[PDB]
Amino acid sequence: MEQFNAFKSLLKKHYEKTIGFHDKYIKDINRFVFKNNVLLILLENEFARNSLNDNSEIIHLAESLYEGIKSVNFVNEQDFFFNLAKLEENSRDTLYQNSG
Repeated sequence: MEQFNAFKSLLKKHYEKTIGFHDKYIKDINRFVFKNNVLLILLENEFARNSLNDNSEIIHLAESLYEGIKSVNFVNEQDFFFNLAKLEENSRDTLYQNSG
């Protein structure tokens, strides 16, 4: 819900000047997930990924929306896929209700 808007908008303040970069790759993706103290985000561009991982620390800000992020990383559509593929046969086996 507001989460993405919270963590993401947080970046804005950070990259409130690195426009060109945005208009470059980060543009407007749509593949990112959280569910292991870690966060993964789509990023095939070799360069964009080079620099980003060379010195980014997306935790330096994302450590406000959550208790305390552990880290952040970006990869390619294929690699990223391997991250969610890890899950075996089981998955959302949890069964709750908005009225416990």
